[PDB]
Amino acid sequence: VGSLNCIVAVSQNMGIGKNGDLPWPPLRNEFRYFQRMTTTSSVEGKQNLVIMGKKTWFSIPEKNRPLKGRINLVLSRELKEPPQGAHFLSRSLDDALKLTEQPELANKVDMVWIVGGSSVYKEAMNHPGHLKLFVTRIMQDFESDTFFPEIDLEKYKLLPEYPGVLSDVQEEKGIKYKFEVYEKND
Ligand SMILES: NC(=O)C1=CN([C@@H]2O[C@H](COP(=O)(O)OP(=O)(O)OC[C@H]3O[C@@H](n4cnc5c(N)ncnc54)[C@H](OP(=O)(O)O)[C@@H]3O)[C@@H](O)[C@H]2O)C=CC1
Ligand SMILES: *[C][C@@]1(*)=C(*)(*)(*)(S[C@]2(*)=[C][C]=C(F)C(F)=C2(*)(*)F*)[S@@](*)(*)C2(*)(*)(*)=C1(*)(*)[C@](*)([N])=N(*)C(*)(*)([N]*)=[N@@]2(*)*
Repeated sequence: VGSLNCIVAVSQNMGIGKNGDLPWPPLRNEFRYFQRMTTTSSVEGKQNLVIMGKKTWFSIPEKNRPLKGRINLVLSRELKEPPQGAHFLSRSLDDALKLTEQPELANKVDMVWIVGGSSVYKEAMNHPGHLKLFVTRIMQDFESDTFFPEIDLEKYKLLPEYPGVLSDVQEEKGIKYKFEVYEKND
């Protein structure tokens, strides 16, 4: 198993969700970027694992579930089996990560991507180790009910560039946004 990474899109006021959807109208090229970065392996014959919470799973349009070409694992302590379409179910972040180190998965998984929501991100971000955050900055305020945890800039360094990631400002439907990558190692 290779890298651990978080990926999120976040408004200026730290917003990630509202009423079970995103705070902003759909940005196709943002979703396209998410799909590309999560799906692309850097190895041959291995797949990336995506780890998400239960509400994140059900916020994905059913036609896009499971996220194709990735191993989809959902976190929940209430569910007793993976949701229709999902692959694995785990009861904690330690267990999903322990689970990747099984003979079954260990030589099948390249990257592991945590794709939301707030509690999964907070635990990973505050756990010692090598972790990168792929953060799309949505360059305005949007009314939100679910937020991204604080990024401690003393530990996470914004990288000045990264392969396969545009640095420049983008715009779709009158909303400007920008792709960033952060890295810690502690
Ligand atoms: N802008 C973006 O990049 C993103 C946006 N979103 C949006 O954000 C909001 C969804 O986020 P949020 O409410 O934070 O929900 P989550 O996706 O984190 O789901 C929360 C549920 O997941 C289960 N859960 C979460 N963490 C764990 C864990 N570590 N171990 C076991 N179970 C866990 C619990 O379910 P149970 O109670 O069954 O134990 C909890 O009630 C939605 O609006 C969504 O559309 C989601 C991802 C990214
Ligand atoms: C979690 C998420 C988004 S929600 C979402 C993802 C995939 C999909 F096919 C959908 F239909 C959908 F609504 S969009 C997004 C993210 C994350 N975690 N990161 C980024 N950059 N973008």
